Amino acid sequence: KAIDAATQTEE
Amino acid sequence: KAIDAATQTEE
Amino acid sequence: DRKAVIKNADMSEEMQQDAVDCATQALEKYNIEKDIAAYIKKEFDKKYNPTWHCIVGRNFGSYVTHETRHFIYFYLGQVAILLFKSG
Amino acid sequence: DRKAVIKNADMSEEMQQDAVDCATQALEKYNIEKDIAAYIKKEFDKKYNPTWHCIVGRNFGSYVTHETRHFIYFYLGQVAILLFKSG
Repeated sequence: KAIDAATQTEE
Repeated sequence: KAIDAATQTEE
Repeated sequence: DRKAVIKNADMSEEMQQDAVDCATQALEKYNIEKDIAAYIKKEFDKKYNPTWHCIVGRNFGSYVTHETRHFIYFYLGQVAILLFKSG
Repeated sequence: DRKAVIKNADMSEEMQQDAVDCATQALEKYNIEKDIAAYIKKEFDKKYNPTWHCIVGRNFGSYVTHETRHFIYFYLGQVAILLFKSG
């Protein structure tokens, strides 16, 4: 099973 | 076939 | 417009060009790096089959394992873009 | 020492702790982000089986597709670390 994930740094 | 790769930003 | 500088590629010329084009569309539409990355990833999943992963940023290093012929690392303007399929 | 702040995890508590520990070892040894990333990736390949990918940096966004229960995104001090297995 696979899931999309997004991340974004604070800076 | 799989290859390791490294990257580094200039800044 | 923005200057494309391909730094490291394991990828056909055509697909490298599609990567630059997709990133240019993404930057035209979005300002936030994760949204830029999402546009590129999703377009590459459609054009070149899943499963792609994309990182967009001005300061990062990476160590990844990619499928042969499915890796590019390039700048478009001042932002660096890593796009690859996993091995 | 450095403050760990887990931002988003799909991962067992034990494995999250091993991620923080590995990143702390990596930062003790290396200053360059790609080398930090390489240490973490390689250790996770050994501890938790291949195939892991790691991004380390102060400015980036990402959009990736990961195996369930094999994803963490966290800060250790001022550096952000993304570590995952692909789906």
